Amino acid sequence: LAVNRLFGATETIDFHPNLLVYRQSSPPVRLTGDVYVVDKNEKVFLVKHVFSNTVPAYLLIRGDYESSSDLKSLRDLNPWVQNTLLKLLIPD
Amino acid sequence: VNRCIFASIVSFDACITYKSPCSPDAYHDDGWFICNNHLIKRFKMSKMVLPIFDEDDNQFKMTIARHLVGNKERGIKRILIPSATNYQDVFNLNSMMQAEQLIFHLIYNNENAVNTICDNLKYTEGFTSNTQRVIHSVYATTKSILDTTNPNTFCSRVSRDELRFFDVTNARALRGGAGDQLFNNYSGFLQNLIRRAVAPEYLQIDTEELRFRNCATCIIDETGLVASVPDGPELYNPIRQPNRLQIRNVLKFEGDTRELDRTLSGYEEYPTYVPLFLGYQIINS
Amino acid sequence: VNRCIFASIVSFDACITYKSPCSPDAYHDDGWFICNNHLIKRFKMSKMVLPIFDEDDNQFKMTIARHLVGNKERGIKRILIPSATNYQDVFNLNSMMQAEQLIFHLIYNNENAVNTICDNLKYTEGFTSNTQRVIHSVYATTKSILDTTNPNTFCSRVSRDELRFFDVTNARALRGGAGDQLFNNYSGFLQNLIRRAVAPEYLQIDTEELRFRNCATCIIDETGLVASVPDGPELYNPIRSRLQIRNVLKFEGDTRELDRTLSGYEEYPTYVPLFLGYQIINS
Amino acid sequence: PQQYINSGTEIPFCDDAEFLNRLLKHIDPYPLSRMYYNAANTMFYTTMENYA
Amino acid sequence: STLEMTQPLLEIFRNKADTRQIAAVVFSTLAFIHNRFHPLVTNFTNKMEFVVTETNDT
Ligand SMILES: [Zn+2]
Ligand SMILES: [Zn+2]
Repeated sequence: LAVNRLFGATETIDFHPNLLVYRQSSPPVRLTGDVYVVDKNEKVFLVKHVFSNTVPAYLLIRGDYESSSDLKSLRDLNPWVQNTLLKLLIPD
Repeated sequence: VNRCIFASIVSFDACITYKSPCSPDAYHDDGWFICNNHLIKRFKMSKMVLPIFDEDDNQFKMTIARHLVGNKERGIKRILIPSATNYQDVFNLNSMMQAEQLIFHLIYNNENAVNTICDNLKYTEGFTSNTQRVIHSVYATTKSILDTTNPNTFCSRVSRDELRFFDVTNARALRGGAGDQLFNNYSGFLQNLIRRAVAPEYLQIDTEELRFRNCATCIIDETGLVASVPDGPELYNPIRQPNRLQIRNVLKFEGDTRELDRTLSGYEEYPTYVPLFLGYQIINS
Repeated sequence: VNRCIFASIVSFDACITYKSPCSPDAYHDDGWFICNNHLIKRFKMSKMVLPIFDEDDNQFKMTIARHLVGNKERGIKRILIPSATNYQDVFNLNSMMQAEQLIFHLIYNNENAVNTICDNLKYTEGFTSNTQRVIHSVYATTKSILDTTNPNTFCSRVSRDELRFFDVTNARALRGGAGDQLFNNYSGFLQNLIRRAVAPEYLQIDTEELRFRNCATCIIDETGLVASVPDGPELYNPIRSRLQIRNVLKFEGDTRELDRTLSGYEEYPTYVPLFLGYQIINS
Repeated sequence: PQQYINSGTEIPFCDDAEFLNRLLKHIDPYPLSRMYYNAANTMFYTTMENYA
Repeated sequence: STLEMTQPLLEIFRNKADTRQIAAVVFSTLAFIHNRFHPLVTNFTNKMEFVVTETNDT
């Protein structure tokens, strides 16, 4: 979520990196909007999205998924999502 | 036999790995006197022919060159061939190999060649040892080739007529232009190089003229040959095994829509290059 | 499948059979709908492609013609395309077959000629076979392309996304301008053909303009396309396929080994590609 | 098919001789001779595990 | 060891989502065997592919 808060879960899955399908995809890929390189090396990126014209969120992805030149710094983002990502990376 | 001037180039050192790459050019023979690899390394140009057409089988095609200067290059970077006043600034002599520096100096025919290099080696073991023989012998051979290329006097190879001209009318028609002065100052070797490279936009046949381009490709500067045009923007420059991880996904086992690329490749595809036109030629009986 | 509008040629009667048919390119898809055979047959040009790398193997690519006209020709001899005013006298349609004539009259919207032709067909057995529906199917194809083109294409590009100027950059080239205004007069089909056959002098990509050539090879014309330089003598045409003169004052050299020495080196093709106009694209 | 081997000219190798010898010394103690019998027997049993 | 072992071997096959790493491993094994029989570098028919028999019925 961009800003909203979850409710009503009764059970959780532990994150594991193997969940993150590295889609080998196809040589030509192009994407638009602000993009944030989570890792140059692992081809990991975050992208703005909005469901139902009203649900701001960011989409993680891992794959070719090339983009416009307009690469943006993660430094700029909100502390809330930043801390969330900081845990979820689990560089541990 | 070898004929590239730069194929001579070897020097005393602990080095056992001299890298002279000189192309088949050296055993070809058409008055370039230097291999394309040196034309690349120092002059960012490629050798060519204009297919001069003839209705007769005797097409009598002609020599040409085209430059490789990038569109981003500026000023000195766009200078193709400096003048004596500029080459020493343009090229890092000290990084360049000693003998190569000397060769450049002598091609400019500057006294500074002997003023500096011929004295400064005194301390060197190479100056003391037999390799001084090799050094000054290569010097002698180079001077020989230079004098061969020298046109200036009747007691020599060259004789009789010359008719090429340059400095053709500026659009804004600023009077004249020393470019001929530069031409004369430049060693006849360099003049022959210019003759090899530079097409005229017009050929005045004896009693007839033909024209081949709208507008000039090149301009000349007292500081050196300029990769530039008088007007508008610079033209677009035509751009230039172990195991690996990047092994492809499976995809459609199909060729799919190649109509466009196939028909385009069936059409002829443009030779996107930069022929050097600058000047004017005449003929008479 | 076949699409050259001249490949769509049909005969109302048993005599003629057009037995020099369209080039294989008629089955291709450039959206020109003309075989290059016909392109030579009627206009004296040959089509070509330019690849342009986008700093990658990926490319935008463009199609361009060369003209096929000599240095000595003048006036009508130099005309490549007419005005609606003068296609008649340019072509001598009467010497052309009635199907050709009627097709031209379609292009030029000549209702009067259409009416005359239909009024002649009224009594013909080709009309008894209602073969006119061949013409009407040609029309259906054309009109569909026009509803995809004439209000579309440039007219749909009235939107900022794109513009071409065919006017000469050099205002000193007085012959430009007014012709770039006249451009509006011609059928959008013709406009599409010309524009997708003539290189711009510049492209505005808001990234960076590029200048493809020093100076335009061609110029807009008061009636229709003419193979002419903007100024000066015409550049040497690479001419290729009575007691007259054939004089060519060759150079004297008998040397031949130089040719074998030089074959390894760039042999610049001599064609006359068509450059003119300022092109613009958003983004 | 489930992938595309690019399948052109490719061979991997590495050259850090000192590294490799360090590895060797790390590996040295193990009575591989004795041990690998277990893996052989594993493959054998797998021969029947293959099917039921 | 060169092949970007961000994971132990066991993990690789215990996963099924990937095929890429598995294919690469198989290929390299074949290469090693071939070379050990042929003390000479080889690259052969440059078109080869793999499929995983992911089910008992296969
Ligand atoms: Zn050489
Ligand atoms: Zn046709």
